[PDB]
Amino acid sequence: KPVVAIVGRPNVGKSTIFNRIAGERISRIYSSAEWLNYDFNLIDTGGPFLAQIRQQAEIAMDEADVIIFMVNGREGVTAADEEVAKILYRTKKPVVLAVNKLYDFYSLGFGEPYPISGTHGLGLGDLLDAVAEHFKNIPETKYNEEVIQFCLIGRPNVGKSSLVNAMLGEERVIVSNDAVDTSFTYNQQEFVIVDTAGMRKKGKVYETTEKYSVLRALKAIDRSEVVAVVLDGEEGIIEQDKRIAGYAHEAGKAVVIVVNKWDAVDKDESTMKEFEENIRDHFQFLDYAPILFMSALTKKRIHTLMPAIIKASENHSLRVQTNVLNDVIMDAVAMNPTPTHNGSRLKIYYATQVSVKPPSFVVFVNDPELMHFSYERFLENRIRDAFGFEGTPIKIFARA
Ligand SMILES: Nc1nc2c(ncn2[C@@H]2O[C@H](COP(=O)(O)OP(=O)(O)O)[C@@H](O)[C@H]2O)c(=O)[nH]1
Ligand SMILES: Nc1nc2c(ncn2[C@@H]2O[C@H](COP(=O)(O)OP(=O)(O)O)[C@@H](O)[C@H]2O)c(=O)[nH]1
Repeated sequence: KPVVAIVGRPNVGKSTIFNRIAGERISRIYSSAEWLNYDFNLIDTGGPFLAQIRQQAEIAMDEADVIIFMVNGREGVTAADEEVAKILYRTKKPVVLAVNKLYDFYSLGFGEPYPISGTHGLGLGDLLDAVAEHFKNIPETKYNEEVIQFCLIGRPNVGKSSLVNAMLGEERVIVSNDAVDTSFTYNQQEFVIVDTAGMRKKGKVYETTEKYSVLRALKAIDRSEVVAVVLDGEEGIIEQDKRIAGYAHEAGKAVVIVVNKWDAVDKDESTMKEFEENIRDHFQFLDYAPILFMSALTKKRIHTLMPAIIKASENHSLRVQTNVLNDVIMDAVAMNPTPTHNGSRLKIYYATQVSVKPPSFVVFVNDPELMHFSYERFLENRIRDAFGFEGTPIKIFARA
């Protein structure tokens, strides 16, 4: 059922690898070969120069679930490879880099390069393990790449339904027309609110436990790119809030924090700043998430919600330029000497982004053990200072 496509410039070994991993034609779509302990289909993306590559790459992006991006290890990273990379940056779908005929290979921006040969199949196992890892994550409900998917999570009666209705009643919104989701456009950009049916579960059904609701909310998070954590401004923070937000964070989702029912809070001039500080104290892992105060009832600041979801989604998807990234890391090291360890100092050689959603970075070092968590946080904050990344977690991995 999973679909795999091989993409790259001419003469990197695509046919050779394709013919090896493919079995019989289905009816172009081929099933995977007998010798493979993986079950999946292959799509042939046969079809100027840039125009022809783009044609192939876009077919893969539409029809496949995982893409193998193949380069030629004998010819190094060519300018034409860098061009294919740029096209492939346009997809959210998993891309695995295979370096055939066996760096700067990390410089392509897709993380670990998998060395292979089409002669005697060296490296194939590891490559196929890496592709197959993605299968479990393939979305059950698929939407066009352009659609931004988000969810609202929060305890019962916080105002999720009311926020959604307040949000959808805006002049900028056109509600459309899988019947669990709600589709709409906002400034003509397409959005999906994941599993609105679960919010409307009440009125048809009694809630006799929250355990299934919690688990259903986790599924909605898995399907979303942005998660709006809605808190009740009247009752304050509770443990269930921390737990579901922690899940979102660990799942690498973009997060926006929404304080609803602000109309009902007895305010002085510092009631908002105190609430904000109370949130930062209870959700110490969500420093990147903006906090929004609104009222679904009076509509106060309702108009700020969609722009915050857009911004978090943008930052979640943000791909940085490598040369700039390295300048930022060297500036960081310049201002703050690296940790030492009984005579051995951490040295940083090179940094690159390896994925998006969330933004993930690899730092090439001396030895990863000398990279302490506190220095890692420091690097993260310097990256945030230079590029923004408001609304999204980021990941930093040290490698030797
Ligand atoms: N040395 C070596 N040559 C290869 C390997 N894989 C493919 N080739 C050769 O490279 C050329 C391009 O192969 P092909 O599969 O047509 O690549 P495509 O143009 O990307 O489909 C052919 O002459 C192949 O015989 C490999 O692993 N090692
Ligand atoms: N005062 C006030 N009440 C609200 C607000 N939003 C929702 N409510 C009320 O809180 C209750 C629960 O709202 P609902 O949208 O069903 O919350 P849900 O369980 O998260 O969907 C309803 O009686 C709403 O009218 C708000 O901004 N201010």
